[PDB]
Amino acid sequence: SMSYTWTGALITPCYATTSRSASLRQKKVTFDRLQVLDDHYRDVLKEMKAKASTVKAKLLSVEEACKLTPPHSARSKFGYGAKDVRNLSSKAVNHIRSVWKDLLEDTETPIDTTIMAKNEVFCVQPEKGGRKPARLIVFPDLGVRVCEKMALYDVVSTLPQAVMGSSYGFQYSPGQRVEFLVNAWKAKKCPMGFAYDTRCFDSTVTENDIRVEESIYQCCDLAPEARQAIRSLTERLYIGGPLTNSKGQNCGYRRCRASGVLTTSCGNTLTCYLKAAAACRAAKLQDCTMLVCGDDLVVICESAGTQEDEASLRAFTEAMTRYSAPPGDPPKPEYDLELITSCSSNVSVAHDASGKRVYYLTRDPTTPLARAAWETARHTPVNSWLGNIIMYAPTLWARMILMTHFFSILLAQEQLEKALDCQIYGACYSIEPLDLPQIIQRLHGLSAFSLHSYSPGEINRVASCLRKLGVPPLRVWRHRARSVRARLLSQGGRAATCGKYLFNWAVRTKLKLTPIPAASQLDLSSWFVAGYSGGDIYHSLSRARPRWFM
Ligand SMILES: O=C(O)/C=C/c1ccc(NC(=O)C2(NC(=O)c3ccc4c(C5CCCCC5)c5n(c4c3)CC(=O)Nc3ccccc3-5)CCCC2)cc1
Repeated sequence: SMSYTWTGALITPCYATTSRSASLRQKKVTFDRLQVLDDHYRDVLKEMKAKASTVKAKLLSVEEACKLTPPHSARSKFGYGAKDVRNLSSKAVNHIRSVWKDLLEDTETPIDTTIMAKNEVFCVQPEKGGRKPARLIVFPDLGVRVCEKMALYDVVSTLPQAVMGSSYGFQYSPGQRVEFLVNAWKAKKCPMGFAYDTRCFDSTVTENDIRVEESIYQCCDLAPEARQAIRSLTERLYIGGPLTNSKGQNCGYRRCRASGVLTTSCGNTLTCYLKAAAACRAAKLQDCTMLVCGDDLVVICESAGTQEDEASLRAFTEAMTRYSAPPGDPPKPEYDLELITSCSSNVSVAHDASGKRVYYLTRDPTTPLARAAWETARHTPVNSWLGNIIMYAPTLWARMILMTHFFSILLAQEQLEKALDCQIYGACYSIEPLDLPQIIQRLHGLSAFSLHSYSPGEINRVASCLRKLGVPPLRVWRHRARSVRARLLSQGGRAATCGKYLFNWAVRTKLKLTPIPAASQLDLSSWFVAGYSGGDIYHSLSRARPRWFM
């Protein structure tokens, strides 16, 4: 069937990509899907189902589901918003209950969704190709979004790791992911790797793909109500349904993956993994290691020679294509792990304070920097700068520019202690900038505060990137950080820990850094469990057993 059908009603709103370029995107993501399954696909599917059988998932309470709702979550069309839900307002609660009862009783009626153009901020690039048409966001009403959590949050948290094991991308902290890739690359006698990119993955996702995904969730130990909810949600929401613009007008219909549902990450990860595992077999790739993050895929296998490797890669692509997962740019085999780019990241290595090698993830800074510039300019609700600080803590750019710029701003506005909302693997997080050292130590380790000996290639990328954006050079940043550090130190408590640890790089005479004792009390049990992009999940950072001297 067609991924989408349209009435012609415009996608209305509520550089930053806008609702103007929405029509250009619509044309790309709209097509009939052709899918042919085989025994390899069927086999891998049964192996996945067997691992799912071991999962037991629990039904979440209305209360449990509510607390998971982000405070700025899109308001319901039934007269309540995120605040009411979180507060367990009698109105919100009663509607949620009715929504639930309706999933338990109605098994066929399509549930309405809202289509919107995501206003993501990207850099002004006049050189290469074209100014990217805006990504689409499809989502049900807040009450449905709450019911999704009751029935499937435990499934989407537990099941992907049970099924995929170490191949599951979102189970890893940045350091863990790096360690996984390095060990896998080292594990091969003669390693070869590649990244496989799918052209509009969400659109290539068929209704059968969605039915197979439910067939996996149905292997869990579920409460009969959870079981029904999943059945009804698959039929009425996940396989497709009508599209409505922000102005209440009917836009058309969907028969592919909805980008803003709880099952988007999980479902996409499962689907991609299924197809890829099957395609590996079709291409006869030897000793495969996969790493899957939604639609993003990386394969590290044993090389069989440059000509053979290129051939098996075409084989893989042909199978993926038959399964309805064709590529954007066709895959290229790499024989350096640093050379594999996935989720825009790439492996780099630096040295610690004692000279030991340290692998870390990096990326080109152009987009994180431009988005940060947009954010300093206009008060955005959710802050990419803080997420990039967390994710790319060991990187040269995050330390020298992001940390320096934003810490001086919080000093100026006397707002170090004020919590901010940022993103980690699709989930929304409330984080106090004063907790950044503890968070960093727990996701990257002490070395993150004392990395040096950066590669000439990374230094140059950073240097160039600064030049093209009109950002002062790295020496200017060292001067500024020396001051930011001085001010943070003269404030004690967490502020001085930010000074000492985050800005140890800016001082010629480096301090010996010992572990932060309060870092152990940080509960990050919900942090690197799973991916929830479009999932509408919120976690406020909490601290189990606080000592007085802190
Ligand atoms: O010695 C040498 O050889 C050179 C020295 C030198 C060169 C330039 C300066 N710049 C400044 O002082 C000012 N800008 C900045 O001190 C500045 C800081 C961060 C900036 C950022 C981002 C960096 C990441 C965090 C968010 C802010 C951008 N731009 C920045 C400019 C340049 C800018 O204006 N906008 C953009 C646009 C896109 C991307 C980045 C930027 C402040 C007053 C006058 C302009 C200072 C010294």
